Amino acid sequence: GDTRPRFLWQLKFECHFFNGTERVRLLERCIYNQEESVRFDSDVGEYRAVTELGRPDAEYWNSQKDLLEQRRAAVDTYCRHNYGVGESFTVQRRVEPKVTVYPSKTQPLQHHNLLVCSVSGFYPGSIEVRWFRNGQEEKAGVVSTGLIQNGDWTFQTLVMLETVPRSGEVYTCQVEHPSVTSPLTVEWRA
Amino acid sequence: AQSVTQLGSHVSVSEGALVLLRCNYSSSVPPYLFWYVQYPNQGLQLLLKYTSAATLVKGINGFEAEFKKSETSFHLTKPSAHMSDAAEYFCAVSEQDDKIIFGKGTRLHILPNIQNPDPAVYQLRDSKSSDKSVCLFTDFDSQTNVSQSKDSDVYITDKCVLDMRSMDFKSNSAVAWSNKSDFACANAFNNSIIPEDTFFPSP
Amino acid sequence: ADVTQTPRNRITKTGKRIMLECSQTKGHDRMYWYRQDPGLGLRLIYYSFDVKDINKGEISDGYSVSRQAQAKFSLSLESAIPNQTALYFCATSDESYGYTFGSGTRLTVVEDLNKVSPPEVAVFEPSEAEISHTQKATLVCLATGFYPDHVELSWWVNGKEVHSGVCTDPQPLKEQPALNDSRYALSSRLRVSATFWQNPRNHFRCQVQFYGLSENDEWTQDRAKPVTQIVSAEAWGRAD
Amino acid sequence: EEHVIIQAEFYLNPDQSGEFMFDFDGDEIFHVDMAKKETVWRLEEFGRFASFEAQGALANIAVDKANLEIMTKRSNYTPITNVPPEVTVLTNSPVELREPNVLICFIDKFTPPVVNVTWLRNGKPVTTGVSETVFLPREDHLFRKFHYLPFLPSTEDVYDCRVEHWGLDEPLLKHWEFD
Amino acid sequence: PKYVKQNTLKLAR
Repeated sequence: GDTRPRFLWQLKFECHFFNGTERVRLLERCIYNQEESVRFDSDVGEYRAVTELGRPDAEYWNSQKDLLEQRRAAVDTYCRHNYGVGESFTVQRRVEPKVTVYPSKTQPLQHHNLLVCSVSGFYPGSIEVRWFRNGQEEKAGVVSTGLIQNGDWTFQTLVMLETVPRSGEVYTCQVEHPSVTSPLTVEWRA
Repeated sequence: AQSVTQLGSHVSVSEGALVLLRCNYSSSVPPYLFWYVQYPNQGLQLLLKYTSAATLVKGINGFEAEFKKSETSFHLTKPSAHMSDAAEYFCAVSEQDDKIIFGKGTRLHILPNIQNPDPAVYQLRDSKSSDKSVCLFTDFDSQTNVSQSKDSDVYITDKCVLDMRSMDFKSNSAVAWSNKSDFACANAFNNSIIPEDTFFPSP
Repeated sequence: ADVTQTPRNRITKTGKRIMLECSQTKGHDRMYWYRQDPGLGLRLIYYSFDVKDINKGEISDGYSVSRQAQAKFSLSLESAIPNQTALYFCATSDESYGYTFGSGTRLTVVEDLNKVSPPEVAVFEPSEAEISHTQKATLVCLATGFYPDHVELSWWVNGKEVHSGVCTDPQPLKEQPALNDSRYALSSRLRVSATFWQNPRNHFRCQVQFYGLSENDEWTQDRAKPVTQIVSAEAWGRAD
Repeated sequence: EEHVIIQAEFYLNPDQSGEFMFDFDGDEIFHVDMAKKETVWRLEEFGRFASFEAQGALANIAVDKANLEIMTKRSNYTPITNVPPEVTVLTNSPVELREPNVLICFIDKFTPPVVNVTWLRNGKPVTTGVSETVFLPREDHLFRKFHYLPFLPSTEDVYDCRVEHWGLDEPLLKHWEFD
Repeated sequence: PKYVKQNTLKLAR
C-alpha cells in the first residue's frame, strides 16, 4: 500500500589486493538510484565524473589539493592497514570440508547408478574434487552442481558420477583443499 | 585516538634561535597528527596537519614538522623565534576515529635579546595620591629572575617582557607593592638575586 | 565566524544547572565540546555525529548535551561545582579532519556569590629617575581586591586601545594565599618614550573589564552589587 | 591470489534506513548496528581478533543522508526504478531425516533495499529461531539478502519463503520439501 | 587491531 517514490544513495570503498599487499587499488564510488555518478580510482589519482550529475562533485573535490593527497595515501593507511587487520581470519581462514558419498539409487550390481559426493562446510572456495574407480581417475560422466556460497563463510558443492557398479569395484571420492595436508578420500564399496 | 605526550609545560628559547617543540604519539593505526597554537587572549589555530601524504609537513610562518614513525615523533620546528611566537602549543592525534585527542600543551617563552641592560628599581607614585606607590624593577637581562616575597604583606609579580614598538625596544620588569609602613623600594626585592650594579635612585 | 558560542563569559554559583550554546553556519554533521585547563590540554566532554546522536568523551561526568538540530550543540553543567571553572570550546569538523573551534566560553563557578567583588584600579606614574636615566617612562596599573579571577585589563592612550609597550601579568596573584576564596590582584605596565609622557595633553587610561553578577542575581549586601562592569583609572602626561 | 575488501554504505528515503558494512570476497565481516552503536561480527570469532569503533559509521551515515538530499534535489526529485528480486530456497548442508539443518531464503538482484520475508511451514507462518542478514552488496549495485530458518527435516513438513517487494506485481512464493 | 573506515565526503552544494 506504500506508493511513495524512493531515493537511494550508495557508497562503496573497494580495496583490490594482488599478490597479497604487493599491488593495491582503491576505488571509491558514489551511486545515486543505482547509477554511479562520481568515482575516485587510485590508478588515476583524482575524482572523475561517471555521469553528468557527478561533474560538480568531481570538480569540487579535485580542487582541494590536500584532500586528493590524503585519498591517494589511503591505499596504505586504509587498504593495506585493514588487510593486515583481518588477514588472520579472512585470507587465512581454513575450514575443513565434510565429505560423504552414497549411491543415489539403491539397486543391484551391473545396473546404471549415480554416485554422489557431497562436500560441504569448507572455506576458502578453491577446491578440487575427483572421482576414482578402483584407483583410476574418471573424468567422464562426472557432473557437478558447481560451487555455491552459503553466505556464512562456508561453501558447498555436490559432485555426481554416473557409473555401472560391478562386483569388486571400490569407488573413491578424492578432494583437495587448502585446509588439508593431503587429499581427503571416502569410499563406497559395490 | 590513543595518546600524545608533550615534554615540558613551560619552555624557553632565545629570540632569534631555532624553535623545537617535542611531541611523541601512541597509536595502533596510521594517525592524523596536528599542531595547534593558542595566542594570548585568543582561541585555537591549526598550524599543521599530518595526513600520511608526506612526512615533512609545512605550515604557516615557517612552521614545519617531520613525521618519524620509527621514533613515533612529530616535533614542531620554526627556524627563528620571534617575540610574537610566545603562545601555548598543543600536539594532537586521531586514530582515524573522527575525534582529536590533545596533548597537555607547552607554553613557549621567548627570551628577548637585551643588548644594553640597565637594571634599576624605581618608585612610582599613584597619580591620585602623594602617599601611595609601587616599586618597579626593570631593564635587567635574562640572567636575573625574580623570587617571590617572604613577607606575606609584600606582593611581587613574575617578570613580564614588554615590546615598545615605538622604539623597537624590549625590556623585562617586575612590580612589588605593600601596604606596610616599613616598605621601601631599596628592600622590596631583597629576596631576589639582583645584579650587583642595579641602579637605586636617591628617593 | 562559522562557529558562535554564547555566552562568552559567565559566573555561576555552585549547585546550579548552567547551559552553554554553540551554533554553526557550515552544516557540519560532527560537533564537539572540549574544556581547556592549565596543564591538561583540551579534554573532550561530549561529541555528536548527527542530530540526536550523543557520545561521551573523556570527562563527561557532571555534563550533558543535546543535539536537537544540526546547527546547534548545547552543553549543560548538571550541577555546577568549582572545578568546572574552565575555558569551554565547541568545535565542528568537516569530512576530512578540518576542525573549526569556537572562540571559547570562560566559565567561573564560585561557591558563594557573596564573595564577588569588583577591582579597585590605580595608575602609578613614571618616576623622574627613570625618565632621566633611560629617556623612557613606565606607567603601572594595579587592579586589586577583586573576586573571582575573571577580568580583562587593557590600556587606552588618547582614547585608543594600545598593545605596544604593554605587559600584563598572565595570572593574578592571591592577596591572601591561605584562603580558598582570597581576592586577587593583577598588575600591568605600559612603557612610552619620555617625550610622549612629557606632553600634558596625552591621556593614559588603564581599563579593567570585570565579570561578576548579572541583573538576575540577588544581592543582599550594603555595598554596591558587584555586577559585570568596567573600572578604570587614568593619568595625564606631565611636563615637569 | 586476488582479494577484495569493500566498505559499503547506503541511505534510503523516505524510509530513513541506512546500513554500514564491510565485505571480504563476497562474505560479510561486520556491520554496524546504528541504534545500539555496536559492531556486529558475522562470526563470533572475528571480534576476538579485531575491533571497529561503531560510532564512526554514524558520522558517515550522517553525510550520506546529506548527500542523498543534495542528489535528490539535483535530479529534480527523480526516484529510483524498482528492480524486483529473484528468490532461491536451499540448505547450507545436505538434508537428512531428523538431523537439524537451516533453510536459506536467498533474495538477489533487487533494489531499493526494502523487502518483506515470511516463512511458511505447512502453509502457516513460523518465526521460531529465524534470523536474517543485512542488505549485502553486488557489483551491479543491486542487493542480496539471506534469511534463515532452523528446522529438523521430516517427510511431513512443507515450506515456503514468501518475498514481497515493490518491483514485484505479486508476492514471490518459493517452495521446499524433503526429496 | 583496529579496522578504519574511509570518510564519506560531502557533495558540492
